[PDB]
Amino acid sequence: NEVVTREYTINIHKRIHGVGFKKRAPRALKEIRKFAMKEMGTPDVRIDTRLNKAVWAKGIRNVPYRIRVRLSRKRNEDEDSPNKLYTLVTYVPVTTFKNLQTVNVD
Amino acid sequence: GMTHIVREVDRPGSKVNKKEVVEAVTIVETPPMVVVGIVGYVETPRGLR
Amino acid sequence: LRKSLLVQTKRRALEKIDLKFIDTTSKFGHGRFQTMEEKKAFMGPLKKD
RNA sequence: AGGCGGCCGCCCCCUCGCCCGUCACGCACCGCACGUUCGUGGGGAACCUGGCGCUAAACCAUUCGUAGACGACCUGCUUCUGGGUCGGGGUUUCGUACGUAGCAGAGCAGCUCCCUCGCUGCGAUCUAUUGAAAGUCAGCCCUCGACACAAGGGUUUGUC
RNA sequence: GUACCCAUAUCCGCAGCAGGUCUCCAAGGUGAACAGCCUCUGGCAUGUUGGAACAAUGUAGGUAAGGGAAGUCGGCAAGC
Ligand SMILES: [Mg+2]
Ligand SMILES: [Mg+2]
Ligand SMILES: [Mg+2]
Ligand SMILES: [Mg+2]
Ligand SMILES: [Mg+2]
Ligand SMILES: [Mg+2]
Ligand SMILES: [Mg+2]
Ligand SMILES: [Mg+2]
Ligand SMILES: [Mg+2]
Ligand SMILES: [Mg+2]
Ligand SMILES: [Mg+2]
Ligand SMILES: [Mg+2]
Ligand SMILES: [Mg+2]
Ligand SMILES: [Mg+2]
Ligand SMILES: [Mg+2]
Ligand SMILES: [Mg+2]
Ligand SMILES: [Mg+2]
Ligand SMILES: [Mg+2]
Repeated sequence: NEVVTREYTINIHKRIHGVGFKKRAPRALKEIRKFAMKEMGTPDVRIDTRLNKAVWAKGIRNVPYRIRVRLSRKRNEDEDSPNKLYTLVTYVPVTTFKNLQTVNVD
Repeated sequence: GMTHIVREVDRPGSKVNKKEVVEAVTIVETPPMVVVGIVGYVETPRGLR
Repeated sequence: LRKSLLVQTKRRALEKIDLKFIDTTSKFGHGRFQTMEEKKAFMGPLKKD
């Protein structure tokens, strides 16, 4: 019942293990969609083209080991779905990854 | 898990005696057993009841 | 762990052992050190110190 | 592989709980079968009533990996010592990151204070920062640091 | 006569069939090379299906301490 926005550091290197080379970067995005559905609760997940570039920036098998993401939850209108809420996952770049944790962004 | 033990062997009549022998040794954690029940048995001519 | 249902000496049981060294090396890979104080005394200060 | 039997004291009565003798009746259904029995026989679905009680558990879903072809098996879930995601260390794996500085560097080129290892530029490497950087559980260990979540669902199951 | 395909989808093979069918044009780098590999112009959605897990067996590929043909009809295959 909220419109909140948080940040995460998803660990794609441990959410992908033992997975083949030609089907690695798609499983990254399937796992990002499942992580967004698990955290924010709604089944509708829309990920952006910047996050698409950030995942597919190093080929299909050299998936980057960790990606800082920002999950906003917004409402849907104009003859909406049965799921009125949808998580718009956007990509926020950061130089380092250490000592960074989950932040509720106003 | 498993560890080594460097063990002195006091077993006479061998090459093993008076030397240190390393043996593969397991460790089994055993917390104490809390007693709850008592079950009695009757010797039947078909077995135990 | 069940008690043995038969009794044997066989020079295999009832030997007063003398444990001398039980290694606790790094089993998550190849173990190089025994205790944390010994590892820190061998290596020394790092960036974390 | 047990449930009827025996003893003491009371309870409402029986002194016909039985054998022989007298009397009169009950359907005498007029020739006819499956009649008499342990039967208040076995179990299932319901009908109205008295008394005494009971207030759950499986399966799916999710997670789990000590198991998995699929099924199956071992597991967690609470609003407080709960789990999950990040982060932090512990371990380990490789081998010393980018950047910066150097009167280190085979040498080469240029300049003028005419520079008494003068200065500048190119230049594989090397040294110091550096037992550095990077990964570390997805099937490693501890976290009571930060976020959120927690009874939120569907199907089924009774013994006179 | 003048369109179009000229082909792992417009031809033949019963078919949108790993088969067959005659030609011209040809870039940059490494390289002796129109070799093999990576890019440019120009095309494409992986070749009549997608999703989940990574059991046996299989089909292709790679290793393996010590011995080096002792296996096998034969060094077959693989490797130097
Ligand atoms: Mg590097
Ligand atoms: Mg034409
Ligand atoms: Mg063809
Ligand atoms: Mg044919
Ligand atoms: Mg052909
Ligand atoms: Mg060329
Ligand atoms: Mg050339
Ligand atoms: Mg030519
Ligand atoms: Mg085709
Ligand atoms: Mg095919
Ligand atoms: Mg397809
Ligand atoms: Mg070999
Ligand atoms: Mg060998
Ligand atoms: Mg030889
Ligand atoms: Mg020979
Ligand atoms: Mg022969
Ligand atoms: Mg051959
Ligand atoms: Mg070889």
